[PDB]
Amino acid sequence: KKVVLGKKGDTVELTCTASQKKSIQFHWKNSNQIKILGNQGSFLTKGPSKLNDRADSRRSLWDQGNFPLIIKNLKIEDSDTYICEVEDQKEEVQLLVFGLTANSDTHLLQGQSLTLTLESPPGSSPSVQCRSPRGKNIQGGKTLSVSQLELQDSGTWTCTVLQNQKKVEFKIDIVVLAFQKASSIVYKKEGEQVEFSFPLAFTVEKLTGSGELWWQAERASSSKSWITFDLKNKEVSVKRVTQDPKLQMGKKLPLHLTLPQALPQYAGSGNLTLALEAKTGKLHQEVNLVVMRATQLQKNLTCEVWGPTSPKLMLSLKLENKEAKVSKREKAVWVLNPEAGMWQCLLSDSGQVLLESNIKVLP
Amino acid sequence: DNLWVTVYYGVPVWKEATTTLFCASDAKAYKAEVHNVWATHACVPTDPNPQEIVLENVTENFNMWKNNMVEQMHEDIISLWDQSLKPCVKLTPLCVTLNCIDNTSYRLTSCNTSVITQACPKVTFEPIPIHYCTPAGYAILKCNGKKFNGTGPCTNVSTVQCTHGIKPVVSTQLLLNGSLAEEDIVIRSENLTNNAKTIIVQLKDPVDINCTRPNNNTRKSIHIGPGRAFYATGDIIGDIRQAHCNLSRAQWNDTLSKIVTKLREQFENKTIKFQPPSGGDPEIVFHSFNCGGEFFYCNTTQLFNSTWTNNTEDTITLPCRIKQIVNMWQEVGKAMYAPPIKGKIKCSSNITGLLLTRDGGNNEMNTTEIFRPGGGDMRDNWRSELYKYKVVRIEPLG
Amino acid sequence: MDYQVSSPIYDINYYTSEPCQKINVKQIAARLLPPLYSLVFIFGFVGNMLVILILINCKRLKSMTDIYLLNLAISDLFFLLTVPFWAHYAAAQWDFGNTMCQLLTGLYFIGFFSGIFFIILLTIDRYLAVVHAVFALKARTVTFGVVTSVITWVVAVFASLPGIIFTRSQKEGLHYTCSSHFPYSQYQFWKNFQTLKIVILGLVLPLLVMVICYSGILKTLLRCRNEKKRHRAVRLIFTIMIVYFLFWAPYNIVLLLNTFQEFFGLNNCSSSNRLDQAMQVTETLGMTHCCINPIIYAFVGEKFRNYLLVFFQ
Ligand SMILES: *[C@@H]1O[C@H](CO)[C@@H](O[C@@H]2O[C@H](CO)[C@@H](O[C@@H]3O[C@H](CO[C@H]4O[C@H](CO)[C@@H](O)[C@H](O)[C@@H]4O)[C@@H](O)[C@H](O[C@H]4O[C@H](CO)[C@@H](O)[C@H](O)[C@@H]4O[C@H]4O[C@H](CO)[C@@H](O)[C@H](O)[C@@H]4O)[C@@H]3O)[C@H](O)[C@H]2NC(C)=O)[C@H](O)[C@H]1NC(C)=O
Ligand SMILES: *[C@@H]1O[C@H](CO)[C@@H](O[C@@H]2O[C@H](CO)[C@@H](O[C@@H]3O[C@H](CO)[C@@H](O)[C@H](O)[C@@H]3O)[C@H](O)[C@H]2NC(C)=O)[C@H](O)[C@H]1NC(C)=O
Ligand SMILES: *[C@@H]1O[C@H](CO)[C@@H](O[C@@H]2O[C@H](CO)[C@@H](O[C@@H]3O[C@H](CO)[C@@H](O)[C@H](O)[C@@H]3O)[C@H](O)[C@H]2NC(C)=O)[C@H](O)[C@H]1NC(C)=O
Ligand SMILES: *[C@@H]1O[C@H](CO)[C@@H](O[C@@H]2O[C@H](CO)[C@@H](O)[C@H](O)[C@H]2NC(C)=O)[C@H](O)[C@H]1NC(C)=O
Ligand SMILES: *[C@@H]1O[C@H](CO)[C@@H](O[C@@H]2O[C@H](CO)[C@@H](O)[C@H](O)[C@H]2NC(C)=O)[C@H](O)[C@H]1NC(C)=O
Ligand SMILES: *[C@@H]1O[C@H](CO)[C@@H](O[C@@H]2O[C@H](CO)[C@@H](O)[C@H](O)[C@H]2NC(C)=O)[C@H](O)[C@H]1NC(C)=O
Ligand SMILES: *[C@@H]1O[C@H](CO)[C@@H](O[C@@H]2O[C@H](CO)[C@@H](O)[C@H](O)[C@H]2NC(C)=O)[C@H](O)[C@H]1NC(C)=O
Ligand SMILES: *[C@@H]1O[C@H](CO)[C@@H](O[C@@H]2O[C@H](CO)[C@@H](O)[C@H](O)[C@H]2NC(C)=O)[C@H](O)[C@H]1NC(C)=O
Ligand SMILES: *[C@@H]1O[C@H](CO)[C@@H](O)[C@H](O)[C@H]1NC(C)=O
Ligand SMILES: *[C@@H]1O[C@H](CO)[C@@H](O)[C@H](O)[C@H]1NC(C)=O
Ligand SMILES: *[C@@H]1O[C@H](CO)[C@@H](O)[C@H](O)[C@H]1NC(C)=O
Ligand SMILES: *[C@@H]1O[C@H](CO)[C@@H](O)[C@H](O)[C@H]1NC(C)=O
Ligand SMILES: *[C@@H]1O[C@H](CO)[C@@H](O)[C@H](O)[C@H]1NC(C)=O
Ligand SMILES: *[C@@H]1O[C@H](CO)[C@@H](O)[C@H](O)[C@H]1NC(C)=O
Ligand SMILES: *[C@@H]1O[C@H](CO)[C@@H](O)[C@H](O)[C@H]1NC(C)=O
Repeated sequence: KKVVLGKKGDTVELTCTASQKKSIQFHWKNSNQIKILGNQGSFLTKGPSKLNDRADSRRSLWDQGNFPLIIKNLKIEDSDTYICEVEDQKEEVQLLVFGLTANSDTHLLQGQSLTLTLESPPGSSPSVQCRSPRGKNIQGGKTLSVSQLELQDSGTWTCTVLQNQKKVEFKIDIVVLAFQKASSIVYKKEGEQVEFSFPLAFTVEKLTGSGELWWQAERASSSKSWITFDLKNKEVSVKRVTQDPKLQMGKKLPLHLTLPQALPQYAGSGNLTLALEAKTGKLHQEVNLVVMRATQLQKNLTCEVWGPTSPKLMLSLKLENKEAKVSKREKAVWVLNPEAGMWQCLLSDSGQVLLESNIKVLP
Repeated sequence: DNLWVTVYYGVPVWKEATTTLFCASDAKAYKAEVHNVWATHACVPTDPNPQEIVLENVTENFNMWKNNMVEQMHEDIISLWDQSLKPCVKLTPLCVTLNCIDNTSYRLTSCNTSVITQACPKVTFEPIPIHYCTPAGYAILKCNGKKFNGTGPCTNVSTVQCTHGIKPVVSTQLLLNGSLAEEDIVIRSENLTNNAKTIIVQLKDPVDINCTRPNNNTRKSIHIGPGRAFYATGDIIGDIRQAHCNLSRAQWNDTLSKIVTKLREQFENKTIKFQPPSGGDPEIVFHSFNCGGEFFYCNTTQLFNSTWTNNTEDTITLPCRIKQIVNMWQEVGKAMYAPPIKGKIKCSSNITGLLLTRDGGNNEMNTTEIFRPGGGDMRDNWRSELYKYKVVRIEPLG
Repeated sequence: MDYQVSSPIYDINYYTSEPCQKINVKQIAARLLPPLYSLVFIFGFVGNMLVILILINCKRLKSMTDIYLLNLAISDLFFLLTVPFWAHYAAAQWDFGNTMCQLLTGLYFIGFFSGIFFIILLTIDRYLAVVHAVFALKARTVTFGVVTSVITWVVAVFASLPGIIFTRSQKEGLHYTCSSHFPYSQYQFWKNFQTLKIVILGLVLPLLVMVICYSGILKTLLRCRNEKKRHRAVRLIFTIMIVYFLFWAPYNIVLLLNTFQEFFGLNNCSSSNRLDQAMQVTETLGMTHCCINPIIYAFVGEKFRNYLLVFFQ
């Protein structure tokens, strides 16, 4: 006997063999000896089973010698073996139906854990053999779970099941709600306006969104300053968050976390938490800001750099005609006895100047 | 005219023959009745002096489901329906050949729908009893046992030359006009407990049935006055495809009470539960008989619902419906017919047999008996009539 | 593989040897009859009530002719009180049950049959006045006019009395209709018994009166022309008769053809399909007649609106 596979809802073809070519009487019985279809002259008799409004047969092929068995809306409980009956013979066949789906429909954020749900029939030993466009042919038991699911792991994954040298393909609906950044670092100087931008990708749904941006100021342990904002449709509206930073937020989904002037106490790390629902879950993203303060105290000058600074960087203060008058690896470097010129401060990282600030000395 | 000679004495060795027999019916050759036209062009008059030679001590194994004689009658009635009711649209399938290389895929989707358009005259229709007679050199045997068991050997074998009155009536779920049982309602089936072969039940008492349509479709009231223009007289008001039958409940209950007694002896004291059929074609779910091109499709759900128990002892309204587009029992395909005719049509019929299927299973627990109505295979319709006979060829030494 | 037999549609028609697709012709007529019948009912009601006001109080019904003119307007009112029902019957259906249908059907024919009966009495009264002037004076008492009219109403009731034998209404076709279901056992007798009664009493009998009476009256015109007012008086009664014939005799001819579609007349179904559009028009023309008799009185009649004839010209 042979074996075929079902795809949980489609049609299946189960044919018999007959070499008489006389349109002789056929039957269709399961292992429990229950009639489903049968020949009556040239007529079709839907037998007394649980597949009354589902079983079908192609009458045009009856004068050939092939008698199919078309069953629509394949369920899991319909997995059984069927025997044919032509010219006093028993052509035994076999039938297996199974299914596979997820539980989270559209709320699959970037970095959210993946869950599967395999619906295999009892009395069978399946084997999950998936295929990913990133080359992940993950094999295992019946239930498979992956911790990683991002924007680059979306798409209809081809998960097939090998059992008795037979396999059929399937697809997986993945809607990925992700950001387009892990950590932004914005390099500004004292006085310059600071702009933050963290995008998303056009998802439309009902009441879903509310979140907030946490902040950790440099050397200021006075925490609990944030900004809380709500999300409902094309539109951005702050609920209410109040405090020292005059953070103005735009009205559209390209979020503009605007900061008026880069004061030196407004520097440090930060975390952007976004939370949607219908399937709850929380996104996270790192926010950083570096502030440079170049201001002469007296006829001698002094400059300093605030923010999440690296232990590998450089700092230089030069009068832009000659080379560097001082070069150190710190955050507060000073120059005594300067000269006339447009003094430049250089913040860099292994090759490339990040920040630049101009200042003049009158003598 | 025809003429054959007897055999005064012969008991030689018997050999199963598959020769071609000639019909012999009492026709009229003047009326416009189709069965009188068909019998005139191909049938001969009946034998006025039949001879049945009784064999004292002779037995034979009359197998009946392997009878090749019923395969000839089935090919002789299909030749009558192509001369009786010419369809307006005869849609039949026609495929050719599509295979790959059982080992290679068997997807055969190449099939052509040939349609034939013919004229549709509404003609008369009434069956006539025919007699199949043996040709030169052969003989037809006949048992006389009152039970005969189906495919079982009897002992009272007698030889004849022509069969008894056989009507070509085509029906499902209830065997119409034909011969009755001798003394007791007997059941016949090729193999019991295998729930695939139909069980032929032959009755010993004729249950009558009257199937007619009331002539109230056309209006006879005249609105003589302000109207008399739109709603004018002879305008159809009722459904012209609706009829009704009646079954004598006080007489039909007796015959059905004898069927369940035969089943109890055969199947060892079970609970006989009749049911309606399990679905399928409308020629199988419902009753189907013919009366002058009126193809009555009678709902028999109020005829087989009743469940049975031991200690057993007026006008059942049987709702029928005339359907134009009918399936052809001869070959795959359909045949659209003409609209019905003007007048009262009465089918004062008989009920001589009963076709029943069986629903046995091992998923269901130890005791149940479901007997849904079956039939539809017209070869099984005339196996209930040609069970007594058998065509055998006896070689002559001369 | 692709079989084209899937159609649940069916046709309510029997099988014959000539397929005849007969059009209902109700909707096209239902967009033309309710405003027309309403217009007839408007003009007819105010028309005849004026002819009742004028004769009762302005003329004084001092003679047997004025009595018949009154009763002719009353006969037209019996016709008129059924007109809004039929206006609201082509438009939709019969909403009035049946108990009132044995009265309304009768009132239709009481309006119809008495309508021609008093016109004949008008003709005979004017015929007697011109030829048998000695005999007419003895028998033209207003008292004798009343008792003649009372008999005339009774006969008009009896002339509709076979129609009241059965008026039962049941839902046949689209909506309930009140079609008289006379007995089936003698069906051929009653059906032919109704065509003649309208045609004899409504067409044959007044034609026989018109031939006889107006041949005796025209004899006076051959003798002398001395009295214009005698000649002008005949013009009123003559006009009423012929306008009745202009509006009702096309229906009477068609009504004979409606029953006699057998060997007597025409057998083609297309001959009966033009006839389906002929019966309703001539019945509608007959329906309009009930408002015409006051219009005739304002044109021909030189006693009612004679000053309007001079004022118009
Ligand atoms: C099983 O066996 C039984 C026999 O026991 C059989 O019943 C018989 O069926 C036939 C077929 O319908 C019946 O034959 C019809 O009979 C009617 C009535 O005949 C009566 O005549 C007089 C007067 O009433 C009675 O005294 C007498 O006892 C009969 O009861 C006839 O009118 C039929 O002829 C008309 O129909 C034919 C087909 O439509 C036409 O070809 C024929 O010319 C006649 O047509 C006229 O009427 C039509 C009405 O529609 C009209 O369309 C035509 O234009 C024309 O005007 C017909 O001969 C017979 O009576 C039944 N026997 C009994 C005792 O009733 C069953 O049929 C059979 N089972 C099966 C499945 O076949
Ligand atoms: C074996 O089969 C033969 C078949 O002929 C049986 O013979 C028939 O027997 C019946 C009675 O069982 C006879 O019927 C009777 O006939 C007489 C005289 O005709 C009549 O007066 C009675 O009213 C009754 O109808 C029948 O005639 C007879 N057949 C012939 C041709 O004579 C025989 O009985 C069977 N044997 C057994 C043991 O079943
Ligand atoms: C005249 O024709 C009509 C139909 O064309 C026939 O009427 C039908 O009569 C049957 C039984 O006499 C009705 O069945 C019953 O219906 C009621 C209401 O649905 C139901 O409650 C009962 O249990 C039963 O089923 C059938 O409905 C009725 N058809 C119509 C359309 O009313 C009538 O029998 C004919 N006349 C004669 C004399 O036969
Ligand atoms: C009636 O038919 C049945 C089967 O169709 C016969 O039953 C068989 O009879 C043979 C011998 O005659 C036995 O060897 C089998 O074991 C029987 N099978 C069953 C299932 O019973 C039965 O004998 C026939 N009766 C007569 C009188 O011939
Ligand atoms: C009728 O059909 C049954 C099957 O339903 C046959 O019974 C089988 O007989 C063979 C040989 O005797 C056994 O090997 C099977 O196990 C039997 N099957 C069952 C379900 O019992 C029976 O032989 C058939 N009878 C006839 C006369 O054909
Ligand atoms: C078939 O059965 C119906 C149902 O009883 C019968 O119809 C009745 O007929 C009698 C006349 O004997 C009438 O008085 C009843 O009013 C009918 N009943 C209904 C519900 O309409 C019909 O007569 C039977 N036909 C035959 C041939 O017996
Ligand atoms: C079906 O019709 C037949 C004949 O029209 C009926 O048979 C007759 O029935 C009456 C009483 O109903 C008896 O007096 C007659 O002797 C019967 N004649 C024959 C030849 O049988 C029969 O009764 C009808 N059946 C039903 C259920 O109405
Ligand atoms: C239908 O059943 C009736 C039941 O009475 C049959 O009528 C009798 O049939 C026998 C057998 O030929 C005759 O001897 C009787 O004379 C019949 N009785 C009457 C009153 O006529 C009837 O023959 C059956 N129909 C058919 C076609 O066999
Ligand atoms: C037939 O069998 C019977 C047994 O009763 C016997 O008497 C008879 O002689 C047999 N017939 C022949 C021809 O031997
Ligand atoms: C399909 O049927 C038509 C009509 O019978 C015939 O002419 C045509 O050749 C057929 N085509 C094929 C491919 O069989
Ligand atoms: C079955 O019926 C038979 C009838 O002869 C009877 O003898 C037997 O006892 C019954 N068996 C049961 C279990 O009722
Ligand atoms: C059959 O009859 C029973 C009562 O005996 C009833 O409950 C049941 O509904 C009937 N069957 C159908 C299909 O209506
Ligand atoms: C059969 O009838 C007897 C009494 O007549 C009763 O005791 C028994 O229960 C019945 N059988 C069934 C299955 O009900
Ligand atoms: C029909 O048979 C059953 C069997 O039990 C019985 O109960 C019923 O009374 C019978 N009906 C008639 C009308 O004889
Ligand atoms: C059916 O029979 C089996 C074996 O005899 C038994 O085990 C089972 O209990 C029976 N079923 C019922 C419902 O008694």
